[PDB]
Amino acid sequence: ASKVKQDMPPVGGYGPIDYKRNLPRRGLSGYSMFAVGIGALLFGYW
Amino acid sequence: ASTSVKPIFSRDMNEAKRRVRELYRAWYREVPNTVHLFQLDISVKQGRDKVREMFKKNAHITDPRVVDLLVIKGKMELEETIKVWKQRTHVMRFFHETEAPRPKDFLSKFYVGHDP
Amino acid sequence: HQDLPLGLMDDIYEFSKNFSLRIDELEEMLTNNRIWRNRTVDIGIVTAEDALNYGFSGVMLRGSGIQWDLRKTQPYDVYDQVEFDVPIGSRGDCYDRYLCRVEEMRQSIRIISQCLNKMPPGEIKVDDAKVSPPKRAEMKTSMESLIHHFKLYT
Amino acid sequence: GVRTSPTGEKVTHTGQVYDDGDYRKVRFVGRQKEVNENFAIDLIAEQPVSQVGSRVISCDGGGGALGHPRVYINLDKETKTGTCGYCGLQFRQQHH
Amino acid sequence: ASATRFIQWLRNWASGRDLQAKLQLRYQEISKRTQPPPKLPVGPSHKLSNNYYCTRDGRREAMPPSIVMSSQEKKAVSPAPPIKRWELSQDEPYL
Amino acid sequence: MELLQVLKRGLQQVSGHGGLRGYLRVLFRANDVRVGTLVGEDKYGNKYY
Amino acid sequence: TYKYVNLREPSMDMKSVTDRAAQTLLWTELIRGLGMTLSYLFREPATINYPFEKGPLSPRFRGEHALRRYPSGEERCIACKLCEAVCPAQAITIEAEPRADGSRRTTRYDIDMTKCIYCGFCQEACPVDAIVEGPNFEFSTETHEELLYNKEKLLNNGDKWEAEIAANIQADYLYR
Amino acid sequence: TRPTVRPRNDVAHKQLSAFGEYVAEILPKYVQQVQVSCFNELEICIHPDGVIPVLTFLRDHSNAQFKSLADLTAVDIPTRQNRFEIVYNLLSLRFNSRIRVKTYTDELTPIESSVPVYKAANWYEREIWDMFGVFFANHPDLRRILTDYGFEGHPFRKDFPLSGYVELRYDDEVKRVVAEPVELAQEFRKFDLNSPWEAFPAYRQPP
Amino acid sequence: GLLKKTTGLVGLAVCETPHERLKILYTKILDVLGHIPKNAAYRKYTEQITNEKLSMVKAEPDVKKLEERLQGGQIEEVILQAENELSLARKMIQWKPWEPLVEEPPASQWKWPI
Ligand SMILES: CCCCCCCCCCCCCCCCCC(=O)OC[C@H](COP(=O)(O)OCCN)OC(=O)CCCCCCCCCCCCCCCCC
Ligand code: SF4
Ligand code: SF4
Ligand SMILES: [Zn+2]
Repeated sequence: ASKVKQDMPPVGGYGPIDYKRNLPRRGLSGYSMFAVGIGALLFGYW
Repeated sequence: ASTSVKPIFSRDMNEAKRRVRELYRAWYREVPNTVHLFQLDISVKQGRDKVREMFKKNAHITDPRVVDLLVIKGKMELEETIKVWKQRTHVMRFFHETEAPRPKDFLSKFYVGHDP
Repeated sequence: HQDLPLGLMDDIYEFSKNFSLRIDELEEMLTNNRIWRNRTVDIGIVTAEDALNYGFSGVMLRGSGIQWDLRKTQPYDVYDQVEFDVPIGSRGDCYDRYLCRVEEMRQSIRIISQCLNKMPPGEIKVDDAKVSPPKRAEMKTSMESLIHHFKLYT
Repeated sequence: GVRTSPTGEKVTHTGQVYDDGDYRKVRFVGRQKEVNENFAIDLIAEQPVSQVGSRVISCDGGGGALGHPRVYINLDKETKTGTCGYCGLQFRQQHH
Repeated sequence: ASATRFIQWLRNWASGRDLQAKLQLRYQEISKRTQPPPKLPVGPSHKLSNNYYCTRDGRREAMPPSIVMSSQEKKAVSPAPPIKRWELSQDEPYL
Repeated sequence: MELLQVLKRGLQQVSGHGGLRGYLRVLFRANDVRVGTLVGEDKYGNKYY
Repeated sequence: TYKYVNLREPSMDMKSVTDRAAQTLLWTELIRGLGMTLSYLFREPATINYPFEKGPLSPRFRGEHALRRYPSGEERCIACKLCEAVCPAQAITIEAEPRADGSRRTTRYDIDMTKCIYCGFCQEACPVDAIVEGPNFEFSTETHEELLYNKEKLLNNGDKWEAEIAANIQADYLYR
Repeated sequence: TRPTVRPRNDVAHKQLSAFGEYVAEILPKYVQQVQVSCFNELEICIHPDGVIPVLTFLRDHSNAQFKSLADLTAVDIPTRQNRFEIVYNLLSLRFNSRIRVKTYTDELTPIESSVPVYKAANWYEREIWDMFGVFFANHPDLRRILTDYGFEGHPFRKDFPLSGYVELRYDDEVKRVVAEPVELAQEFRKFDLNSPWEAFPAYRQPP
Repeated sequence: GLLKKTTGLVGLAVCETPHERLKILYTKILDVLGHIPKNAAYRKYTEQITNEKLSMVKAEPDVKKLEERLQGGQIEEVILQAENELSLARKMIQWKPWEPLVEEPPASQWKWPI
């Protein structure tokens, strides 16, 4: 006796699948970005 | 009631002929501009005779509704030439320059094939 | 026409597992790029009333705030057994419509993840041999199945 | 098998060959005429006649679902053999 | 998958994500190109009894359109009940 | 250290094709100098890896 | 259910407003885009080395039509004309007559490979697995006339690709 | 339930029959026939003079609100006095329903343009003109849309041949693309497929 | 009772006085329907559904709860539909679709299959 065999998902189902937007956060704040930029100018002028 | 029908533009042949003539004047005055914009190899006289031939074919119509349609198609065919939506190939299709003459007499048709 | 070959659903799962990352990389190039926004924001604005009267459908409606999607309002097949969200725009311009299609790609990955897990067993065409052709094995042994194969294909 | 015409052009298994004065032969100048060398009428004539011990035998062409529709052949006449209408194989009843 | 550790670090930092976990090239997680033979099932109409075709003939149960009006106190009606309002998703209401 | 191993594999492709002459032959015919496991050869001379 | 894609209210505190001023003046999100292209510069490209490498296919692939034989050498086709009836492009032309031995066999079997839409209906209709679409997809020609196959060209293809055609049909006939 | 037979929805069949009567009571001047199919679709058949009244009522009435024109097309039946059957397919987002409105005309009788009611009808009516030759009165811009410039005839008419009357070609002598009568290297083959046995007795016609 | 910042539909502006605007329009519709014959079905039906929508407005001072009662989406959508009915009523007077059928179709105009 041979059982039926056709394409089926594995017992318990497949693992979870990510679908949501995941644009991460990087970099410093505006205050610190401006502080580093002005600091570079002051050293350059000196 | 059977012969009572809705008109398209003209209620009788007398008004229809007015539209036919206005259309003919439009085509007559456009040939020189057409023969120039498309750089055709025909002359203006040849162009204006083709318009005459096309109008002559439908000279036996006595239905005002039919005449209205022929004018509607003529005005459509005219708007394509003025605005250069056609191309030199489309304009020259009225002349059949690449089709060999086909005989009109019985004997010649007999020699070549079976068509009447 | 045919049933899925063995092993295809596993390969669909491996593809779907990584696709959401591909969309994110696409959004790192377009969504916040100021040059992209300038080309698509407040360009081609459609009012919710002009869209209906001009015959629009799909994201041309959903971009202008009209809440309409045939998959949810007039469902067909088994679209009423899956969960997804319909993106909706607010300004009805090119940028909002670009966000609706990017977000609809994510909701498709959500539907696909449910089709792979809720795929039932059975046959793959209606078991009425006056519409769908019989199996080739039974078309070569049974007289009715040969008659119905002959007539359906001629 | 393939036999050549008096003009040197091969004859196909359907019997096709251009006559000597047929202008259509010019298509083969500097080229060739595609002819399949395995004549099916000769190949099936080499197959031995299968001896069976029943009035009626069945043929499916071999391979089961990979053959042809299954047909039953009557072997009551000893003057000739039973031939399958699909694959051309022949069957004969053993001395009865 | 053959990228050195340094280049793996450089690519991950540049994109801001962990690319090595979701490579867009397939190596060994794919199905074998040779598979065991299947044995597909059969439909509900594969029976030896109680299976007459007149009891499952869909095409023969179609009927011509019913005529409600033809030229040859009543409460107003609409084609269907008004469509119910949609609900914001608790999954992610705002993108 | 891993930089060193990359160069070692780059050199072992030269030896894996039969020296410089074989290495250059597959660089101009195939535009690729990878080394694989021979799977077999057909009667016309093609080699499969 | 539905969700809004572009209905956010940006904050108006000083830190948030300064964050967008740094983004406007220092081009932060543009340089974030340069980094993504930099990452792809160090990823292995997906290009394959054709013609020495080939793109993967499956046993169901539909390529060059062909005519098969039985293991005895007899042709499988019996001129039933089901394929000619089902071909949506009318790319098949057939003529048949009794053979010298009385068999039902074709005397013409042409496929116009420029009318053909490579759809596979011819091989679904065939009751004897005679006309199949093989796995060959590299058969481009230099003239239009070489793509008008006749029975001799189709039988040559079958003899030429039988080793691969039979193995594919072995791998898929359980799904048909 | 029967696994192979499409299920019936008697609720939607009763609601669409009520609304069909509702429409015919409000426009007796135009409605000639209302029918509901066995798969729950509603057809309102009207005199061609009511194209604007009937459509305007269905778009603007508070219980109809058919604000979207799904499609507009024509069907050619050579055996009728009025060959052409004009079909309007409409949609209602408020009540989530569809409705079909049909009228008729012939080669010479015009029909009123629907652009005032539906701006979507602008291109559909050009397509009906181009392919069937039905003139729409008061159309802002009526002309061929799909066929080639200078094309003669209306190709979707049942009597227009499948392969047309002319075919194009490049002629080296005149250095342009020419039009010539059509000759086919292989004639289209005509199959007589209909079986001589009745398929559906439910649709049998009186003899 | 807070006013809404947006209707969500492009080109549809928020209305600060939904109750006042609807009473005017519904009253205007009922006054236009008075010029239509008494027996015409368009008048009988439109009055039936206009009054019950006008009674819902005059018995529900909350906008959010009013929308649930009317079942017409945003209150601005219900105002837009009132303006469409008013325009429709003004056009039915000129068309007079309550008259008998203009003409019968030919004998087999709606027969299918032929
Ligand atoms: C709201 C605030 C807006 C910003 C206000 C201005 C910010 C402060 C000034 C910085 C901006 C101007 C740029 C000046 C560049 C000077 C570079 C530097 O900082 O180097 C300091 C340097 C140290 O001394 P040094 O000479 O190097 O010692 C070795 C001697 N053997 O010494 C020097 O470099 C020389 C000294 C230069 C002094 C010039 C600035 C004086 C301006 C008056 C000070 C008050 C600031 C202005 C207030 C009004 C603003 C509206
Ligand atoms: S693949 Fe389709 S179109 Fe091509 S010959 Fe076969 S049946 Fe005809
Ligand atoms: S369907 Fe098969 S057997 Fe029939 S004519 Fe075509 S190739 Fe021959
Ligand atoms: Zn056999």
